[PDB]
Amino acid sequence: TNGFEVLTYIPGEGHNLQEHSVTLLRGGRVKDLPGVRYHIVRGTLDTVGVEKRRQQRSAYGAKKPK
Amino acid sequence: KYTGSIFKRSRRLGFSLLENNKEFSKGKKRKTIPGQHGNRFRSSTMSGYAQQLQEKQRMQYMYGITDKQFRRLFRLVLKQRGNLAVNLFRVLESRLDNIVYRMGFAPTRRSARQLVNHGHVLLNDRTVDTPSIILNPGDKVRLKAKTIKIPIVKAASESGVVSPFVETNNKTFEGTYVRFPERSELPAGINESYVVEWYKRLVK
Amino acid sequence: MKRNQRKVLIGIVKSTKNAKTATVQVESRFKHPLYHKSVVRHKKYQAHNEGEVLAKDGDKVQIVETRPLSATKRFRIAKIIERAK
Amino acid sequence: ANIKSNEKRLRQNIKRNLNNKGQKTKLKTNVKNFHKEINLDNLGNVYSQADRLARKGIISTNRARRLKSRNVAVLNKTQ
Amino acid sequence: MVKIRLMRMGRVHYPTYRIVAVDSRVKRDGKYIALIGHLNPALKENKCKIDEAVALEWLNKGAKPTDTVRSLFSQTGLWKKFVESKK
RNA sequence: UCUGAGAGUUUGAUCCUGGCUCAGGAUUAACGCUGGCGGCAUGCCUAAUACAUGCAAGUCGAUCGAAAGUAGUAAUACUUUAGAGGCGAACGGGUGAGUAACACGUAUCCAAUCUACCUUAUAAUGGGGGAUAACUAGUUGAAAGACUAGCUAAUACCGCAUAAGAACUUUGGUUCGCAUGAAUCAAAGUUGAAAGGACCUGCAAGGGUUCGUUAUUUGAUGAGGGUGCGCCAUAUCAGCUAGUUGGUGGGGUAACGGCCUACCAAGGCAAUGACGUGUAGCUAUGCUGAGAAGUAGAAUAGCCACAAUGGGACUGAGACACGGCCCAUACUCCUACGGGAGGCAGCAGUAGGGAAUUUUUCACAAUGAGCGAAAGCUUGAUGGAGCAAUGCCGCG
RNA sequence: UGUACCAUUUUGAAUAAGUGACGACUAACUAUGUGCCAGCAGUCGCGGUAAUACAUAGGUCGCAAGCGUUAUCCGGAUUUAUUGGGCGUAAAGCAAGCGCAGGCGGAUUGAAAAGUCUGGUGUUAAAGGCAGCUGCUUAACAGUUGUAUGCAUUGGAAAC
Ligand SMILES: [Mg+2]
Ligand SMILES: [Mg+2]
Ligand SMILES: [Mg+2]
Ligand SMILES: [Mg+2]
Ligand SMILES: [Mg+2]
Ligand SMILES: [Mg+2]
Ligand SMILES: [Mg+2]
Ligand SMILES: [Mg+2]
Ligand SMILES: [Mg+2]
Ligand SMILES: [Mg+2]
Ligand SMILES: [Mg+2]
Ligand SMILES: [Mg+2]
Ligand SMILES: [Mg+2]
Ligand SMILES: [Mg+2]
Ligand SMILES: [Mg+2]
Ligand SMILES: [Mg+2]
Ligand SMILES: [Mg+2]
Ligand SMILES: [Mg+2]
Ligand SMILES: [Mg+2]
Ligand SMILES: [Mg+2]
Ligand SMILES: [Mg+2]
Ligand SMILES: [Mg+2]
Ligand SMILES: [Mg+2]
Ligand SMILES: [Mg+2]
Ligand SMILES: [Mg+2]
Ligand SMILES: [Mg+2]
Ligand SMILES: [Mg+2]
Ligand SMILES: [Mg+2]
Ligand SMILES: [Mg+2]
Ligand SMILES: [Mg+2]
Ligand SMILES: [Mg+2]
Ligand SMILES: [Mg+2]
Ligand SMILES: [Mg+2]
Ligand SMILES: [Mg+2]
Ligand SMILES: [Mg+2]
Ligand SMILES: [Mg+2]
Ligand SMILES: [Mg+2]
Repeated sequence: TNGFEVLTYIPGEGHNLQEHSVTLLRGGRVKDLPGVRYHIVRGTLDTVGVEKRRQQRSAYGAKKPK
Repeated sequence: KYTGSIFKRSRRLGFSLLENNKEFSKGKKRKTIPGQHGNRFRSSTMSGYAQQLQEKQRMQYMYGITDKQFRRLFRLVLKQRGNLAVNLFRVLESRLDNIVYRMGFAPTRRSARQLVNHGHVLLNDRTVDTPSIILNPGDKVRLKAKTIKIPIVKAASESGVVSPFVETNNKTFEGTYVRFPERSELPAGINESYVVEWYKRLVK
Repeated sequence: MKRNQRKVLIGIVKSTKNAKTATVQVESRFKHPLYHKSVVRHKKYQAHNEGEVLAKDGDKVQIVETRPLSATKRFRIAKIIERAK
Repeated sequence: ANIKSNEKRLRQNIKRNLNNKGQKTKLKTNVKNFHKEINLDNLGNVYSQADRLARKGIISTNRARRLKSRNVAVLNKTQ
Repeated sequence: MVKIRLMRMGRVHYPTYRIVAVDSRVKRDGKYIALIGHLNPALKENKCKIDEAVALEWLNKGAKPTDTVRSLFSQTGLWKKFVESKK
């Protein structure tokens, strides 16, 4: 929303990003890629959740299997 | 709010609720840590943090407490005069639901909590609705009445087996107590004093 | 009678090159907030030589505050011990 | 967006301004005339007008005091 | 225009008053000059632990009570000393 | 009588210097998953961005004329209020934009000040005059209104008589002071007040209580000024200041003061940091720390500042006035195209910004305020109830 | 506000459990799948076909109507060290000298009392801080009494 351009890693297996989309970034710092210091919170807005996940779901954003 | 697998946690630590009813059982006389990974090597040499946390759970699982309640009670007793190693033992043993099971009017501790929560108990001159009231030796915690006729009073009225620190006075159900519990009535299930320093680090 | 007493300040004259003025300087030994050591300060108050007091430069002068005679002038000269310079 | 008390208060103070402005002007013309052709007679009229305004509040009471003292200083110097 | 009056410092569903000498234009629960004594709407008896000392100075000085404030003075009897000291 | 826990990580392995990370608390918190309830407290940190709509300061007929309504044959009785007048609207509520300095905290001197109502005490509250609201009529308009001419009332306004005491000077004494200077007289000169209302008694005359008024006296509260000390970063900001420094006479301010004025001078501050830049409301306090202290100035409470932006002034004891007035700028809206209306940083709420923060709620019932004798009246302050696991605590 | 609460009032376990982690720091491990691919990660670092670090499953642990992640502040950090660090070889002694202002500084006597110490008084608003007590079923919370810190003035002490 500001005027700063940051390279942000998509934390998960599979993405719905289509070059033009909206994401809700959070804090972090992946050690493998130099320069990346942010993470996209998964399953909040336009970005979809991470299905096919039953472990540590609260972080990736997947509806409780129930 | 409690676990429904008291056998599992009692079997791991090794100490039951002081009658071994949850350890003897009717099957297999199992004295191993639960799960598939119970019969392995690497048994001793738990780190000080490791043994302290296991022991800390023992104290707070013997009485049905949430850790946050523990931090509150420790903060209360900590500041006063000095080496208060005689007060917090009385404070930890002053729980209302703890006294009713030790009163001999309940088959189990957490069953007594249900009777306490359901309003079947009266304090000295008032009623009880919350199973956390801090008691002081001298209050005539007289038993209720509409509960002396329920189909479960049989083992309740068998309070002849009672700890010396409680003058139950059955029949009249005066329900008083005095002579605070010595370490003898607090068996080796949880008998240690470095848990205070563990909470001293965690709680200011 | 009972009359509230004014504050006093002890200083030394630094210069006098106007009409009726004397720019005095008063020192103090305020402690330091952290290193706790006395520090000598210098601040230059002004006063008026109305008369009978003269108090030329180099004159050790006592100072008593007064009602503001003008901007930046709120003090008056008094008894002079060690009259020199 | 308007209060009857405020509107009424505005309408009254216009009339009050008219009367008070006249009274202040009365004091002004008398003192200029006085100091013009200096004469102990006029001084009195100055006293009457200055004191009357001070009681009504139109003029600050201190102003009546300072004007009174300074006009008497001129007479003593000139007499 | 000092006025001995109250100031609420309780909680929801539990008021708690203190007799206190304060100016009219000062907010309620604000600044005051001198403390007289506290009050409790549900203390059953002795509901108004009065001071009986500075209160007489301020009333003689010209302190203005309130309707409920005056009321408190009468059951203890503070109105009597004030009116007889005036006489 | 205070009072302190460590570990991982450079090397084939070791010791040391040294940086990074973790174990603990905390918040005005947000997001993901999940979700039952109760007792307390908190809840636009961003756009001091713009605002639909509805409420947020009125009161007194026991100040006054008139009008209207209800009863009454009438005389009149009761009720109501557009307007004149008194009082309050400067309190209370909100926000932190601006502000690096007497703004603030602390200690002070006001021989350099004010204070309406209030406290105590002390003299009066007599008698006249001229006006205008409401109303009527006319012009101009859909209306808001506006203009013109007559008619009235008073606790509205303006004279007059009168000063116990006041205020201004004069005469010499007193006691003196901290330099200017105050303090007290005795005599004199000069100047100067107002209004009645309600009720009772009395054939009347007259008398009386109470409210209110003028002139004073005591204090107190509140406001204002000056001063010492404390109170951010930066020298990769070294000169700044021409009403700036001082005197004289005068003017002005509640008061001292280049606050202002005319003249005479050339000073003042500055390496012990001026000036400039950037930043910020300050404080009591909140979180953290064994301590020294670090950190944020939630809530609430003190002080200051602000009310679309920038200026000016009236009324008043007190304003240069959040929901008073005048002017300019910007913005929006209405119109019958001539003219006007507007200020949610008051309670909700809307749009927008944001990762994100709530009822377009009820009652003055308690507390508090303003007016009133009371009846009362007004109170989005306040007290409740919604909303939200936002935090602490408790129970399932 | 028919609100808190109360009663032998009907029915009835009926209306109610999630989240993080399990290689070490740090309490808690096995199988299946994948095969430097897909992915994890606060730090060391795991994955190249036998992965207790990934995915899935079982078990287990730390919490609980809350649990994790992110942001900010403090501590740990003696890691700006007055209390409380260093400058030969690890960061750090200017290339050296003459040196004003500043800081420090021989011994003895006298006075003053600016520092220094002490007594009295005033003040440092209330809430908050700590202690005791009371009241809410105890608590959270509310009230209650106690509880300093500094500044100014005055009276003494005279070792530095
Ligand atoms: Mg002079
Ligand atoms: Mg005026
Ligand atoms: Mg290695
Ligand atoms: Mg940590
Ligand atoms: Mg009316
Ligand atoms: Mg205001
Ligand atoms: Mg408020
Ligand atoms: Mg705000
Ligand atoms: Mg700002
Ligand atoms: Mg008034
Ligand atoms: Mg008349
Ligand atoms: Mg006359
Ligand atoms: Mg009049
Ligand atoms: Mg001058
Ligand atoms: Mg420390
Ligand atoms: Mg605040
Ligand atoms: Mg704020
Ligand atoms: Mg407004
Ligand atoms: Mg207003
Ligand atoms: Mg609003
Ligand atoms: Mg605004
Ligand atoms: Mg009310
Ligand atoms: Mg909660
Ligand atoms: Mg709980
Ligand atoms: Mg994971
Ligand atoms: Mg795994
Ligand atoms: Mg640190
Ligand atoms: Mg440090
Ligand atoms: Mg070092
Ligand atoms: Mg080196
Ligand atoms: Mg060298
Ligand atoms: Mg070198
Ligand atoms: Mg040398
Ligand atoms: Mg030297
Ligand atoms: Mg020596
Ligand atoms: Mg205090
Ligand atoms: Mg409290």
